[PDB]
Amino acid sequence: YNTIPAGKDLPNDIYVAIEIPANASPIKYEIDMDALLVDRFMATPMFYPANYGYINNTLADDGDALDVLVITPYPVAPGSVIRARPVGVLKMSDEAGGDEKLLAVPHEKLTQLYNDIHDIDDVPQLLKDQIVHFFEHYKDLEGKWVKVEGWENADAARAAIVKSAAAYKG
Amino acid sequence: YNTIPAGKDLPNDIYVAIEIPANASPIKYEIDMDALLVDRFMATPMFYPANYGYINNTLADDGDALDVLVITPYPVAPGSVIRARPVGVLKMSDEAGGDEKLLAVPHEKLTQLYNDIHDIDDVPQLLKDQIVHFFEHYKDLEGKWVKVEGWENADAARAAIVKSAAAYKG
Amino acid sequence: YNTIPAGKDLPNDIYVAIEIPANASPIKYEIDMDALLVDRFMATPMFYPANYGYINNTLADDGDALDVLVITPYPVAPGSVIRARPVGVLKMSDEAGGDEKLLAVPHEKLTQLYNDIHDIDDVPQLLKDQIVHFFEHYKDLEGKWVKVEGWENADAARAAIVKSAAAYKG
Amino acid sequence: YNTIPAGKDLPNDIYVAIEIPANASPIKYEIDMDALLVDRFMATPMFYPANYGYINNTLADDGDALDVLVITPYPVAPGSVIRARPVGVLKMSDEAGGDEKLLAVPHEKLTQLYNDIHDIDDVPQLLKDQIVHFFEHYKDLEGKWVKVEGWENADAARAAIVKSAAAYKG
Amino acid sequence: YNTIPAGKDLPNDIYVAIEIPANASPIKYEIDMDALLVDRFMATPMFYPANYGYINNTLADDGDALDVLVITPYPVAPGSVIRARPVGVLKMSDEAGGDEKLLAVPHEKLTQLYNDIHDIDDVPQLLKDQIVHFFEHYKDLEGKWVKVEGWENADAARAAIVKSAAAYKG
Amino acid sequence: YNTIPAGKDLPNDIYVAIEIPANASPIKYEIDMDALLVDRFMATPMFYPANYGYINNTLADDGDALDVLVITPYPVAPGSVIRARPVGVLKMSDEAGGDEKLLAVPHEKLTQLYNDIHDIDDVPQLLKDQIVHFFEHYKDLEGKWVKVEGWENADAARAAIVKSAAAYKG
Ligand code: NA
Ligand code: NA
Ligand code: NA
Ligand code: NA
Ligand code: NA
Ligand code: NA
Ligand code: NA
Ligand code: NA
Ligand code: NA
Ligand code: NA
Ligand code: NA
Ligand code: NA
Repeated sequence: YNTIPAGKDLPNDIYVAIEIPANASPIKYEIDMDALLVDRFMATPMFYPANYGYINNTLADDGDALDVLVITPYPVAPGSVIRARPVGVLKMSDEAGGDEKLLAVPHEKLTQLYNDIHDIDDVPQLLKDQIVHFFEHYKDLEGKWVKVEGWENADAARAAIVKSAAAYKG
Repeated sequence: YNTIPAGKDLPNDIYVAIEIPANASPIKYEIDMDALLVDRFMATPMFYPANYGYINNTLADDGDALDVLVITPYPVAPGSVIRARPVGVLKMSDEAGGDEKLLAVPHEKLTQLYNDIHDIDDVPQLLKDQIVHFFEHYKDLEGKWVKVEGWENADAARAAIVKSAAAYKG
Repeated sequence: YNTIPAGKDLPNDIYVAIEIPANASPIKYEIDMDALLVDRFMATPMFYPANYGYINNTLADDGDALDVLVITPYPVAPGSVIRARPVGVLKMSDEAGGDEKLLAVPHEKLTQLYNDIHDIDDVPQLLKDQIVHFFEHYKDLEGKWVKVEGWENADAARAAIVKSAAAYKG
Repeated sequence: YNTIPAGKDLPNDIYVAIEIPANASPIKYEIDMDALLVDRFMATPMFYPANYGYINNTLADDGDALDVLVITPYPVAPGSVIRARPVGVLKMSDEAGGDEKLLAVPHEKLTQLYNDIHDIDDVPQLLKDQIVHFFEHYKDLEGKWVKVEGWENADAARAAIVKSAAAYKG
Repeated sequence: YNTIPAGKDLPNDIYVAIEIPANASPIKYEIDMDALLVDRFMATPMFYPANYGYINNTLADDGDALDVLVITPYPVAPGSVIRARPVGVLKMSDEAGGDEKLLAVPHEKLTQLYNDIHDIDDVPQLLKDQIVHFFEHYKDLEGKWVKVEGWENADAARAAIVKSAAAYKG
Repeated sequence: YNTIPAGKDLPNDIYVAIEIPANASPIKYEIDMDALLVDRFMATPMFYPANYGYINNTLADDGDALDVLVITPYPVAPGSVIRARPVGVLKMSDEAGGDEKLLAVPHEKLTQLYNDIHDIDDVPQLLKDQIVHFFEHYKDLEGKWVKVEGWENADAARAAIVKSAAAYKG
């Protein structure tokens, strides 16, 4: 997992290592040890609206790799890697400070399904609202809290990827 | 579905017709027509912490049959019937007025797993907290709202079953 | 199953009794006997791109009830009923003569997901192409064959529902 | 469920109403009330090697309808009906006396997969051994016990169907 | 898999690499090659009552790493790692000599669900009885046999972890 | 994944690294990076009739490792390895030239289920016909095409493994 590239051509052509599939049981996996760890069994009765993972060889303003949600037509396996392109970013804050969750779709080479989704406005509204709801509430029953600020666009997402890839010094 | 009895011996020995399994996809089934209808695809990214259905031949102070959640070791099929016994009731309110969701376990004849669960205090705390969280939030993305008041005990649940069975005049 | 209405307000507000879920194992259920029968285990290694069923109290120009595919965000259970609205119809022929498979989305009351899908052009192209492919090929390994003609619009679908409801004399 | 025929042409062409799918979670459904009931959550950590149900309008020497296991390439839904043909019968005894579990395959009209399975010798040995093991052990953790005697052939199965259909007086 | 630590703080704070999820299909995975191998398709129609794996960098009195079952609210993926704490150990014998299967729960950091389970008496009786039944019978249809002796407590489990970690010389 | 052996004893005793399980969702995984990548979401509404992967340290006349389908009683996880033995090979062509898909069963040590399957004639006809159908059609909705030639026997499969293992120079 340490050796997966951030992307073929940052910031628009990235690899996301998926930790948690969309619509899965409430097991919060995290890739550590070179291993898929169980970080927690999520306490709230919720599921991730899209697959959740990160871009390797990035360092977010919060100390871990940059987080990314990837929309797919079928949930992918934990630990699998998906070639993707960013379409937006959700800004938030928690008990540990600021955070952002990018939103991405699979690269055109993987599927024609998202050929008309190029920026955050193109993503179905209900899915965005569900991602917001999830991040507002998923920690409600964990000493952990979350405040969600709002969406920014694909340029802002690409900016996050550039910043975080530059910050990585490993 | 019209012809399923409320129970072998109300209020402590009931039948619950299950509409929605625990931990299922967000399809909100309702038994109508003598049919399992799709009432809605739930908008919020949540799941029912326990199986959800109702007692036939009851009329809740809200116009439909009395609602009951049934804890089981494995989610049951929509449309199946489970012989159960009440252990508590969760009181709430919504856009249509007052409401209550009973909590029950399968009858002893079905499983020895719940032999030590006789009242609401005996139910695992996290499961209660998850049921509360679910009812507080499940309608967040639907013109529909919900305020949750709190738990009452097995006697209060049995009282709800008596009241609702008396109210049924069909 | 005999007693489910064709719809609240034909032709635009219908009920579809689902026989086969989208993306399911290759069991071709049919509602008979008032029962969910197994008609066949499908020989070809394919799945239905959308839920498949029929409108009760209709008689298609082919002798059985009018067939309808219903797009949903999650596959529904066999034997469940979904309130739906037509968006198009796929015309074809087989070893028994002409046939048509309507395409529908859930009624607005069930979900906001399809508020912008009002006619066949609004349906994602790949999904249409997959439905075509499925009907072209699903009988390839069964003495049964199928020739697919092409899509017609929501008005043509509504016309099929009117014709078939009129033809029903039961 | 009361109104499903025993078969198109007994004893070789039967209908089996399935209660429990092959390879399913340990929920022991039974068709009652015209309803799919949960009879028990099975205590032993086992699964049915083949779908399990019964032939309607039969009365086994044990007081309930004749029991039948149906081999299929994919587990079927509880409550569905499968047109089948008998290939053997497993004789046993329990806390309530003698019992027999027929073994059947889907009718040729449903699948070509079993065209070479006409009697008990033709059934894969491991599957037979697993069905034996299951019936020997499934009640180990329930005041209920079971002794398994052995297989008899398709003629003996057909004989069981004739006897049980004659015994039904409802 | 070779490089996963035995634990943060043996013997009470361990890592278990899971090979087989609870309630899964009968595929007996084993971690080898640095790979998840299929060791066998289990012949008996049974499932593991809890997730099954081992502690890395241990050597059991039987030649392979120390075996551990981990109770979780949802089955975890094969190949994932769970931080756990021992609560008991099941002693047995087979065709190759003595053996022991530890029982553990996830560490408090992963879930509050097991805060009241500190020793073997606190584990639900039926689950213990099912684990016993499984180990008594899972090899019934494999030239392989098993005799189960009985449970010992959390101190005995911790003793097994100490012994086995000391024995590892790799 | 780079370090998994081709086999214990080529050509009859091989290891297949599985990329795509039988009967799975249409995610076309490929093992790359030492990683399970998503190569594509398959456009056609089809599934693999048997698990699909490759033999490591082989080079097919087409530039990648030799492809193998492995029949199992339960689909295995992507990324798992199965010890297998060849029973036949399906010859074909595509947009990139000639290709072959071996067919194999698990080694006897893993299961007794295939003890009577030693060559291609012994494999169930419908399964062969489904594998043919799948390879004829799976690329129908992808600028990619496929022409299927026909089956050859277990000796021809073993010949393919010898040729491809010799060709590997890594
Ligand atoms: Na972050
Ligand atoms: Na919190
Ligand atoms: Na209510
Ligand atoms: Na609302
Ligand atoms: Na038709
Ligand atoms: Na045909
Ligand atoms: Na019987
Ligand atoms: Na017993
Ligand atoms: Na051991
Ligand atoms: Na044995
Ligand atoms: Na190839
Ligand atoms: Na093509």
